[PDB]
Amino acid sequence: GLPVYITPGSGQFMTTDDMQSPCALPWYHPTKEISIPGEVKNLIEMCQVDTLIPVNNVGNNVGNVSMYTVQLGNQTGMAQKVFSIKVDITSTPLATTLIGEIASYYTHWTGSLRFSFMFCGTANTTLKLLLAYTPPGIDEPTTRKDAMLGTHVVWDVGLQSTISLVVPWVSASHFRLTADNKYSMAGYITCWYQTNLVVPPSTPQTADMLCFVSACKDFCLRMARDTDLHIQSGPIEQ
Amino acid sequence: GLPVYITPGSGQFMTTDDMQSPCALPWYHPTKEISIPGEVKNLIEMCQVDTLIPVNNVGNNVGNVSMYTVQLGNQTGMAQKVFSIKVDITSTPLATTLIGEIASYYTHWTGSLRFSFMFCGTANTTLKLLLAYTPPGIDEPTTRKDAMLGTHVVWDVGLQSTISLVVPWVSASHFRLTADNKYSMAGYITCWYQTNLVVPPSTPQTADMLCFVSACKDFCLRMARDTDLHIQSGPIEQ
Amino acid sequence: GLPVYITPGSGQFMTTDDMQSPCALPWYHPTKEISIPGEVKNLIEMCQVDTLIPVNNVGNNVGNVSMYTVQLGNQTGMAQKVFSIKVDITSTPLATTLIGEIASYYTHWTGSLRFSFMFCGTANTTLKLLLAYTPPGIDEPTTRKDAMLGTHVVWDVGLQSTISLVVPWVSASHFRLTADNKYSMAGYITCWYQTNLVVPPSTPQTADMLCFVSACKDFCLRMARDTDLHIQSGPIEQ
Amino acid sequence: NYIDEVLNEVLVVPNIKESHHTTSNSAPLLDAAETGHTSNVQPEDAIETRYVITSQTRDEMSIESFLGRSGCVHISRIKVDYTDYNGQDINFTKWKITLQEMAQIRRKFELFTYVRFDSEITLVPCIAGRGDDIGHIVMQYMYVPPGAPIPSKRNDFSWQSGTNMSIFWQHGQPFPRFSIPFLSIASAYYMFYDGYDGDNTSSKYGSVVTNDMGTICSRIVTEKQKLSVVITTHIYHKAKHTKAWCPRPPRAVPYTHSHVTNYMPETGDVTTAIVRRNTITTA
Amino acid sequence: NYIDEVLNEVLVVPNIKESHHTTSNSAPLLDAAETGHTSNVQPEDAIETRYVITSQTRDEMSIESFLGRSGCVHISRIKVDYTDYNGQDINFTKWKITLQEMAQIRRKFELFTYVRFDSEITLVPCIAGRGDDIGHIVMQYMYVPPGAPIPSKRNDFSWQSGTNMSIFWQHGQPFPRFSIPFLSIASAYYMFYDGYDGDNTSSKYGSVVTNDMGTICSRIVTEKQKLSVVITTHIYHKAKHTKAWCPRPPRAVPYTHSHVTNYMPETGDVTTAIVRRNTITTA
Amino acid sequence: NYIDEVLNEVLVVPNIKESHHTTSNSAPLLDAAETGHTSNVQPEDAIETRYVITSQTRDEMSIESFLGRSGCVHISRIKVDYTDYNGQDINFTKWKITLQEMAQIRRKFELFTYVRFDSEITLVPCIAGRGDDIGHIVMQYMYVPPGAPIPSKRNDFSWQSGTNMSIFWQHGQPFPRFSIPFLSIASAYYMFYDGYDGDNTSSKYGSVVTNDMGTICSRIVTEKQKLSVVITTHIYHKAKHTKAWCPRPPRAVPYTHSHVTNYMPETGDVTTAIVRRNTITTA
Amino acid sequence: DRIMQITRGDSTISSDDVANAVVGYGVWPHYLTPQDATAINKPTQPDTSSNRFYTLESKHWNGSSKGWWWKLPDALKDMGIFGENMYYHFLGRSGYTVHVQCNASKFHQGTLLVAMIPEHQLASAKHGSVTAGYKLTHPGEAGRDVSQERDASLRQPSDDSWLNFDGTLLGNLLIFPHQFINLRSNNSATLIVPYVNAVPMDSMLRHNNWCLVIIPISPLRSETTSSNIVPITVSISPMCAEFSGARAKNIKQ
Amino acid sequence: YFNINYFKDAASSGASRLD
Amino acid sequence: YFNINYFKDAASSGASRLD
Amino acid sequence: YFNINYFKDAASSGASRLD
Amino acid sequence: YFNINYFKDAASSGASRLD
Amino acid sequence: YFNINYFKDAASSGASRLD
Ligand SMILES: OC[C@H]1O[C@@](CO)(O[C@H]2O[C@H](CO)[C@@H](O)[C@H](O)[C@H]2O)[C@@H](O)[C@@H]1O
Ligand SMILES: OC[C@H]1O[C@@](CO)(O[C@H]2O[C@H](CO)[C@@H](O)[C@H](O)[C@H]2O)[C@@H](O)[C@@H]1O
Ligand SMILES: OC[C@H]1O[C@@](CO)(O[C@H]2O[C@H](CO)[C@@H](O)[C@H](O)[C@H]2O)[C@@H](O)[C@@H]1O
Repeated sequence: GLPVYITPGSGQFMTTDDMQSPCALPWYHPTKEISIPGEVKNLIEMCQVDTLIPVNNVGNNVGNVSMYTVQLGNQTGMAQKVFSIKVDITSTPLATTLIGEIASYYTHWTGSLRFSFMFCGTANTTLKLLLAYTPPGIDEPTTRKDAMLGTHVVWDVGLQSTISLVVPWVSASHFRLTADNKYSMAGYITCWYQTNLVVPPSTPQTADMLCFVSACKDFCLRMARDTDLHIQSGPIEQ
Repeated sequence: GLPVYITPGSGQFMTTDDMQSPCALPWYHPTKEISIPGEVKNLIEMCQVDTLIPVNNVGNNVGNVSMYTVQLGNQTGMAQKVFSIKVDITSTPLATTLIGEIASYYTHWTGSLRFSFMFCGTANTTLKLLLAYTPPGIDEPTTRKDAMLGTHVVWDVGLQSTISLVVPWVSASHFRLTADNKYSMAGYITCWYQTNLVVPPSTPQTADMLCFVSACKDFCLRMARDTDLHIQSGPIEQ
Repeated sequence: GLPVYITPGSGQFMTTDDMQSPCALPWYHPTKEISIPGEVKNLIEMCQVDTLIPVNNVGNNVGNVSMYTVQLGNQTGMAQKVFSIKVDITSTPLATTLIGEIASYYTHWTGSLRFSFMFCGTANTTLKLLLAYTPPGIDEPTTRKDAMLGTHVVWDVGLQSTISLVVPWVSASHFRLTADNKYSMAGYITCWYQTNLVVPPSTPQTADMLCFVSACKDFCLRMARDTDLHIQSGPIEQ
Repeated sequence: NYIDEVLNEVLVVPNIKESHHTTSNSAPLLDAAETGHTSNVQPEDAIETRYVITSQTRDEMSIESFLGRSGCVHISRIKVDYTDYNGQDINFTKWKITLQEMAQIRRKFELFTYVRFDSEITLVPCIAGRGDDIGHIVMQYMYVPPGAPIPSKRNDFSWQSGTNMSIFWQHGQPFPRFSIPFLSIASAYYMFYDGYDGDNTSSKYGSVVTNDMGTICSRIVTEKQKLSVVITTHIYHKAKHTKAWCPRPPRAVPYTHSHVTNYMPETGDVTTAIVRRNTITTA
Repeated sequence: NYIDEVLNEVLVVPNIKESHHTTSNSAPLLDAAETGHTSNVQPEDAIETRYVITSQTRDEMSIESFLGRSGCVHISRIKVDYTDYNGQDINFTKWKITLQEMAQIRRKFELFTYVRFDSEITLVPCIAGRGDDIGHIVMQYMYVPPGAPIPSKRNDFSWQSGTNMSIFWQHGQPFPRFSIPFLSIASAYYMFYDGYDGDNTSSKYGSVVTNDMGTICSRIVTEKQKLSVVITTHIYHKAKHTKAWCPRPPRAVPYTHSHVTNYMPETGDVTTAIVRRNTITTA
Repeated sequence: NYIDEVLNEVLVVPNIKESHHTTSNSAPLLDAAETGHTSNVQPEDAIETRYVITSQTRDEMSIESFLGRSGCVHISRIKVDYTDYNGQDINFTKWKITLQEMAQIRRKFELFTYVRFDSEITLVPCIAGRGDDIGHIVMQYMYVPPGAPIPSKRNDFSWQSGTNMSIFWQHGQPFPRFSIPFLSIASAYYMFYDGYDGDNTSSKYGSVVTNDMGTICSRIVTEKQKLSVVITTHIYHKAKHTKAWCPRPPRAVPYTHSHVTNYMPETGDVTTAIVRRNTITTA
Repeated sequence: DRIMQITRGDSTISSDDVANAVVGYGVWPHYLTPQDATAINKPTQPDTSSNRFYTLESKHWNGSSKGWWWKLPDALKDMGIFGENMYYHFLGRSGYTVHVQCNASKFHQGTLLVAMIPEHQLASAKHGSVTAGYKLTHPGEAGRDVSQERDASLRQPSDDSWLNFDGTLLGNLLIFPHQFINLRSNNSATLIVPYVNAVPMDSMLRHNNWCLVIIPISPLRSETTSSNIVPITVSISPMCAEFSGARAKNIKQ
Repeated sequence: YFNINYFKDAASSGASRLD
Repeated sequence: YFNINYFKDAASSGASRLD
Repeated sequence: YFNINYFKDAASSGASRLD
Repeated sequence: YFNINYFKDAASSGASRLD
Repeated sequence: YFNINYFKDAASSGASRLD
C-alpha cells in the first residue's frame, strides 16, 4: 500500500498533545448538559476579580486574619511612611492572591495591574494617604519626596472609601517572567501619609485599611508550567 | 485501514531533514517581532563585505596587528617584488577572513573575487605598484615580466587611494573545491613595483598598504559541511 | 488518526525497488549539465555495433590477437570446410563480444542476429566462401551439401569485401535463455569454400578474414541478472 | 480562523490608548469595593498613557489549555509472584478512579466547583527486570463500571470482558491510549459536594457520596514466567472538551486523603505558602 | 515556485556579460574604502570578459540552510544506581537549556548578534548494557520552565506534569522529537549582551542576564531493575523558521565556559588558526 | 503512458515484415565495414521472411534498469573494544566513498566513459552478538565532505554535526536509507580520466585526480557495554536518474586496486574468460 | 564633494574634508512606533536640548598608541540633560551621530579604523568565568585603554586589541559599521546609527547598546618635532532620544 | 489537515476549539 | 505533497520557504 | 498513485521515467 | 472519515449502522 | 478504496477481477 515513512517522534507520548483516541464505550449518549449559572471560559476572568492581600506579612500576625489589615496609626512625626510591597506578582505577600496563585502556573506575565485600598476607618474620621509605584530601576524609596517623584496617586479618604491605584506597565521586554528574576524586576509600590488621620472626639485613633489587587484588561499570561506555591510533601491517603 | 508499506529509511533520524513535530506548549503566542535595523537573509551579503587580510603572515608579527599591514619600502633595486599569496580562499593568510572563515563551511566555491588595496602612505608621497593574478597552470612567478604576462592591474597611487583588483574566474570545472586540492588550484596573486615610492623631503620612506578581499556577484558556494578553521579541543566549562 | 494496517513486505529492503528517500544535503543545486557528444539511452545501441569475434579460439593463439583472424588457406581438396561456432550468444568464442559480454547480464534473449565477415586478403586475390546457419534440430554439419540445405549465403569476394550473413530467428519459444540450455539451443553457423582462393603470381596464398557480430532490430533482452563472464576472485586493493 | 487559530490570535487583549490630563469632576479612581463588585479602572484613566497596539492572546488562558494537559493520577504496581499464582487478591490490581489521589492535578481542578469533560487516559507500563530475562509480558487493563464482578483474583471469569472494556498491551507495541465520554448521571462532575449519604449520623459527606465511577483492574495475562518482574503501569489523564462553573480560591494547605478537604496535619502546625516579613516598611 | 523550489533555483546569481576595452576617463577600479563602504567592481569592469549565463543558486546560502541543521548541544548521562534509588539528586538529570555548551553550533550562531527561531529538539537515548539483560527501560524527559519545582530527586511530585511537558520513550519505539515556539520575553534571542544584572559591583554581565529559559529533567521511570545500565540521551537541536540581525566576525579562539566570551587559556598562549609564513614573497 | 508504462511497452521493437525473392542488382548484404560504420541488413533482406508482429520492449534495456539496482560497495566493520574506548583511530570507521572497492558494480559502470546520477544509499547494519546480550546499540553514520574534521577518534567534536549529516539507527527500527544529489564540480562523474595531478614526475594519474567526494564515518554512540559485539554495516548503492556517455568495451581481466586499470596479476598469468578450442572446425 | 556640514542642536560641526558618512545598517534613527512599543506611559522627548552635539575628552595619537574605546549609552552619563534624563528614567532609547576628528598634516602618515558595534560583550583578561566588572565597562567621556596599566584584581576586560577584545580577529571587524581615517585623504569619520536591540527601550544604565572602537592600524609617522601632538577628538549627538519610566533618580558611580 | 474524526464517537476527538 | 500542517501550532512545521 | 514527491529535493524521487 | 472499506469482502467492515 | 496500484509494475497488484 501507501509507501510511508515513519517519522522521528513517532510512537512517543507527550503530556501536551492534541490527538484522537478510540473511545471505549461506543454508542454512549452522555447526560444532557443542563443550564448552570456561572461558567468560566478564561482564567483571565478570575484574574480580574480583586482578591485581598496579606500584607501585614508580619510574624505572629501571619497565621491569623489580621495578616490582611494594615492599621493606619498615630504618627507623631509627619510625612511618615506606611508600608511597601514589591510588584513582582509571585512574591509573598502578593503570590497567595487569586492572581499570584495563578500566575505561578505560567512562566511569563504582562500588562498593567490594579491595586485597590479601602478604609475600614470610621465615618467622622479623615485622612489622606499618598500611594506610589516606583518602577524598576532603583531601590524602594526610603523617603516620600523620593517616591512621589514617580508614579503615584494622592488618596482623599471621604464619603467614597476606595481608591484604586493603577500600576502601568513599564518594562523593556514586552514580557516579564513570573519567576524571581533580577532582570524582570517589576518594582515597588509604597504608601505614605499626605496629611494625617484626624478624628473628632471619642473616636478611635487607629483604624484599618484593607488592600486588594485585580488585573487590568492589559493583562495576559503564557507558557503554562506547574506551580510554585504548593509542594505536596505527602502523599495523600484514603 | 489503509494497507500501507513502511519504507526503508523509516524510523531513522537525519540531522538534515525537513519534517514536522508535535509542538509542546500548544496555544503559545510568541512575543511579537519588533522591527530591528539590519537583518541578514543570505550568507552572501557577508561575503560581499571586504574584511582585512593577514598577509604579513610572518613569524613574530602574526600574533599582533601588523600581521595586517604590508610596508612598501625602499627598494635599491628596481622592478622588485612585494608579496604574494595564493587564491585558494581556504589558505592562510586568506582562510581567517570573513569569507574564508565561511567558505570553510561549504565543500565547494565559485565565481570571481575581489582584492582591494589601500595606501596608508602620506599625501605628498607617491608610488605605482603592479598587482597580478597568475591563473592556475604554473608556478608563482619568480619575476615581474613573467607575471605581467597574465591578468593584472597597474595601480597609480594618488588622490584616490584604493585600487581594487578583480580575480576573474578561470577554471575547467564550473566549480572548485574549498578543501586543499591540487586539481582545484585557483592560482596566485602577487604585487610588484612599477616605479617606486618617491617622497619629497622629510616624509618617511616606508609606508603601509592594507589589503582586503570581498566577493563578486559571481560568487556562490554549496554543499554545507562543518568548518576547518576551528577545533574545539575543549570542552567548554561553566 | 488513519486506522492503518501494515502489510507483509513492510520494513523489508529490495535491491530492486522504486521508492523515495529524504535527500541529505537539502537545498543543493547540482553543477549544470553541459552538452556532451555521445550519450547512450539503451543498451540496445551498443548491441547493434559490431564488435570483433575471437574464433581462432585455438590454443596458443588465444592469448594473442590472431585469436581474431581466420586464415583462408590452400585447400588441395575442394568443397572443404573453414570453421564453425555455435549461435548460443553466451558461448566462447561468442560470449566476450560486446554483445555476449552483455547478454550475460540478462536471463533471456531474442531476435535475429548479424554476422559480418571481411576479407583482409589482397586486391588481385579472389575467392568464394559459402556461410551457413544450421538451425537448432540436428548436429553441426560434417559436410557442405548437408549444411547448404538450410539457411545460407554464398559470398563473392570482390571489390566489396564485406558480406553480412543474417541469422533469422528460429525457435519454438518466443524467447530463449541466455544460459547454456539444451532446449534453447540456437544452432550452428559454419563456413566453407564455394570455389577457392586464386591468386595470380606473386601474391601470398593464405590471407585472413575478420569476423563480426552486431544485433538486428529484431533483438531484445530481459530479466536482468549478474554476469557470468567475470569472477572477481579478488578482492581488490588500494 | 486558521491564521487566527494557527497563529493563536483568537482571544486578543485590547490596546492601551492615549490619554491627556484631566482636571475634572468625575473621579473614576474612587469606587466602593464594598458593593462587592470589581473596579473598572485602567491605565488610560490614572495616567497619561501613550498608544500601544497589543498582540497578546488569552488563548493559553482558557479552561482548555489550563486543564487539557496529561497528569499522573495513579501508579498501578504489581510485584509479581510465581510461587502462588492466582490466590486471592494477587498479581492483579484494582483501582477506583479519581482525580484526587495525586495533588498536582487535583489542585488545578479544585479551582472550580463544577467541571465536565471527556477524558483521555494514557497508560505507561514500565517493566522492571528483576530477572535475567523478562520474556513476553502481555497485559490486560479492564475497566469495571459500578456494580460489576471485580476479579477476586487474577483469572476470574470477569477477564472474559464479554461486555466490558479491556485494552491489551504487549511489550514493544506503544503506549495504550483511549478516550472516554463524560460519565456522570449528573450534568457535570461534582468537584465538591455539601451533601451526605443520608440522615444517619454516620452517613458519608463529600465528593464521594456522588462520584463513584467504577474501577480499573490490571492483569498480566502471560501466565507463569521464570525470571521475576515488577510492573508499574502509570495512569495519565487529560481533559478534552472541558467546561467549568463557579471558580474557587486555590488550595494553600497540603491535603491528605481524598474526597475530603481536611488539612489538619498529623501534629505539625498547619503550614501554608505565606512567607514572613520583618517589617511592612521594607519589601 | 515548485520547479524553482524543487530544482532549487530560487536565489540565482547574475551572469557575466561581455566586455570590450576601455580607454576612458572614469576608473571604476579606484574607490576609497575608507568610506567604510564596499567596492562595487566586477569582472566585466576590470577585464574583457565574455558571456557566461550562470546557474548557481544562493539557496544553500540562506540563514535557513546555514542554520537549519541538527546539532549535539547536550549529552544527558545517567549512571544508574540500584543500591540507593531516589536519594537526593540521583538517577535523574537536570540541564539548563542553552546553545553554547557545545562549540560547533555555538560557533555558527555567534556569527550574528541577534537571532530568532522555532526550535525542534530531537532526543537520541542510547542504553548501554552493563548487565546481562536491560529489561524494559522507560524514560521521562520533562521540560521545566523557569520558576518551577525542579525534582529534588527522582520521584518528586513534579513528575506528575499536571501542567508541564513530559515526553516518554520506551526502548524500541523511535526517537522522540518535538518542536517548540520561540520562547523569549524579548522579540529575539540575545546571542550576546552588554548588560548586567544591576549596579552591584558583583552583578552578572553577559548572555545570561537575559536568557534563562528553564531546564530539562530526565528520569528513568521503570523502577528498580536487576542488571545495571547507563543511559546517554543525546540532545540535538535544529533551527526552523529563523531570522538573523547584525552579523559578526566569526570566532577564532577556542572558548571555555559559556555565556561568556573569555578566551584566555589556562596558561597555554592564546592560539588561533592563523599559520606562519617564512616570507611574504612566496606562498 | 500508464498502460504503456505499467504494461511496460514504452520502447517497442519493430516487427519483421514479409518478403519475396530478389533476383536484383543492389546487394544489401555487401557493405565495407572498414568505413567503421555498422551494417544495416535485416532478416527481410537476406531471406524470405514472413510476418511477425513483435511485442518485446527494450524497457529493461535502459541505462536506468541496467544501472538502477542496489549493490554492496562497502562493508564497514567495527570489532568493538571496551578495554580502551576512544583511543586514536578506534571503534569508529572512516571510508572514502567510491564505486570501485567492489568489482560487480564497478564493472557495470565502467561500460561507459562518463556517467551522472543521483545516488540512493541504503545502510544494512548487522549486529553480531559475541556476548550473552547485546543491549541497545545505537549508531551514527556521518558524512564528511571534503576538507572537514574527520574524527581522530570516536568522540571528537565532529560528531556534533552542527552542519553535517549524521543518520542514526537503533536496533529494531529499520534500515536507514537516504538520497544524495549529484555531487561533482564537473557536469558528470568521471568514470575514467587521462589526466594527472601535475607535471611532477611523481604526480597522480587516474580517476582519482578528479573524484574525491569526502568520507563516511561510522560510530556506535551507546557508550561502553558489557558483553561485546561486532558490527558490520553494509553499504548498498543505487543509481536513480542516470545518464551515460560514450560506451566502452567491458572488462575481462579481474582488477586489483581501484582508481586504476592495472591488471598485471601477482605472478599468475593474465587470465581472461575466453575458452580454448581443439579446432575451429567443430564447435 | 567632500566638505560636510552637520547641525544637531544649538550645535553644528564642519569638515572641509571627509570620507562620505555612514548610516548604520542603512537605517536612519528615529522615534519609536506604537506598534513595536511595549511600555504604556507617554515618553519624554527632549528635543534639541538633549539630542545635540556633545564633545568628549580628547586623546593623543601615539606611535605606541594601541587603541581606545567608549561605550555610548555610558559616554554621556554626564552630558547635561540627556545624561540626567538617563538617571531619572528607567527606559531610555536613542540613536547617535559620531564625529571623529583627527587632523595633522599632509606630511604625516597614519590610519585609524573606527567602528561601532552592537552588543560588544568584552572578554576578561584572566582565564575563567569571571566577567568584566561594571565599573570598568563604564568609563564615561574618558573612554578606556590608551595602552594603560591597572589592577589585575579587578574583573578587568581585555586591553587586547587584535582579538577585538571579544576574541574575533580584528579585521573582520569591518563587518560592523565603520570607516577609517587615512591621514592622507581623510580628516574625520562620521557614523550615524539607529537603535538596535531586541527590546523597544532598554535600561540606559545596565545596558550599553552601542560600543565604539577606534584603532590605530598604520602607526602615526611624521618627521617633525614630537612637540607636534596629534590629538583625536570624539563628538557625539543623541538623536531621537526618548525616555520614560520617570521616578526618583539613580545614583552616580 | 483537520476535522477528520477518524473515530465515530464524539468523546474521541481533539481538544476543542475556541470561540 | 505539501502545506499539510498536520499539527495545529505554527512553531511546528517544516523549514520555512524562501522568497 | 504517483508524482507525490513526498520530499522537497529532486535528487530524492523514484527512478526516472522513459521517453 | 468513513465508508472506506479498505477490504473487498463485506464480512469485513465496521459495526453496522443503525436506522 | 481501490485501483491504487501503489506499485508501478503490473505483476504487483491484487488478485484480479472477475467478469
Ligand atoms: O474518580 C475521580 C475523582 O475525581 C472527581 C473529582 O472529585 O471527578 C472525576 O474525574 C475523573 C477523571 O479521572 C473521572 O474518572 C471521575 O470518575 C470523575 O468524577 C470525582 O468525583 C472522583 O471521585
Ligand atoms: O539556553 C541556550 C543558550 O543559547 C542562547 C544563545 O546564547 O539562545 C537560545 O537558544 C536555545 C536553543 O537550544 C533556546 O533553548 C534558548 O533557551 C535560547 O536563549 C541563550 O540565551 C541561552 O543561554
Ligand atoms: O567514490 C566512488 C568512486 O567511483 C566514481 C567512479 O570512478 O564515481 C562516483 O560514484 C559514487 C557512488 O558511490 C559517488 O559517491 C562518487 O563519490 C562518484 O565519483 C569515482 O570518481 C569515485 O572515486
